Amino acid sequence: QSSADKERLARENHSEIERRRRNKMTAYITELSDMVPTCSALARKPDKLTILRMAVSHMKSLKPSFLTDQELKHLILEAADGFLFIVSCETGRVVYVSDSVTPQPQSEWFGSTLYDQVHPDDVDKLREQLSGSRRSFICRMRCEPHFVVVHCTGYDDDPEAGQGSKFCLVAIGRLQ
Amino acid sequence: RHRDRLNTELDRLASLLPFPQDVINKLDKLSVLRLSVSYLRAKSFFDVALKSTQEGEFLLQALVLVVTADALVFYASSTIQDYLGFQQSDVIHQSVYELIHTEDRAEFQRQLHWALDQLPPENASFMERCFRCDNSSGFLAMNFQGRLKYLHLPPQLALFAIATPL
DNA sequence: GGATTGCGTGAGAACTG
DNA sequence: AGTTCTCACGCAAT
Repeated sequence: QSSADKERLARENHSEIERRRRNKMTAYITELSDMVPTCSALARKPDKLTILRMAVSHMKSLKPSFLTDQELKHLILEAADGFLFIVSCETGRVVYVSDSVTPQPQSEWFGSTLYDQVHPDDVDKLREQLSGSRRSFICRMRCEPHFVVVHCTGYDDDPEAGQGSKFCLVAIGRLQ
Repeated sequence: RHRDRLNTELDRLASLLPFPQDVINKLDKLSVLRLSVSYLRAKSFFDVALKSTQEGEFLLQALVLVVTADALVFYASSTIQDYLGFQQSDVIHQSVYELIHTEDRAEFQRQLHWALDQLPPENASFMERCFRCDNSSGFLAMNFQGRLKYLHLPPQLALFAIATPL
């Protein structure tokens, strides 16, 4: 009964599936001790236990998402250089001014509308896409400065969205 | 008794983890240590050193997929749990092939070694076979267009990309 | 009554039909 | 019946 039921799949097969459990944590422990700068400078032995006891320090020093908006913002801005812009339904006046608008300060986005920051050739490709719950279109925004084609696209069982007054388009922009 | 002095530390880091309380403690012992390492590196996403002498989450729904050089993930979109049938913490740190097709694993491997400093090809774009949650067919061919970076044993090549459907 | 990483197996949840 | 796992106290090693 212990031929292949306890020796080949009871110990061997298990030993292969329960030994790595102790090598991955030590790996992570060694993989986590390095990140902690206050644990590597120890007399030839970062203690594999204090690697976590003091690790709570940085775990303490540093709810929605473990990353911060400025991170994701800089993250997406680093992803494909995407800035967030929120204009009105038809008014054309931009509501939000994105802090990663490095495709050009708020001089043109504060008063002038989006139509002012694009090329007039968008006479139709910039109004039809305005008011499919989500719009996909590649308008011609300018700010040499006229060739930064920006491809924009924006908008379980949930009806509305408890948030500020946002009946308009909120999309991104990436050099495509 | 020292073999129990750890859980007193784990319940801390588990509670010291940026995730909702609804399913916070659903993390296994290796899940916390896995997520415990996938967050501190975020601390140094950009700058946690100094040697050299909000509500902005509207873009995630209007769509961010991070990748490393050792064939594992660094950060999964905070909205990659609705367009895809899984959660962020479940694979926020595990290898990418665990969610990529078989014959297609060689494609992602070549986008880093044979590719690589803002020059050809700093920003790549291609299709591939991705996994699916089931009301699904088990794979989706997203369009991964990444922008290579130098995220900070010297630094290695990172990947700041955003994948979308086909 | 005393402590270090690390090696087994089994009580039992929890994903298996 | 079924299964993989996570989690548990116990053991020979420093």
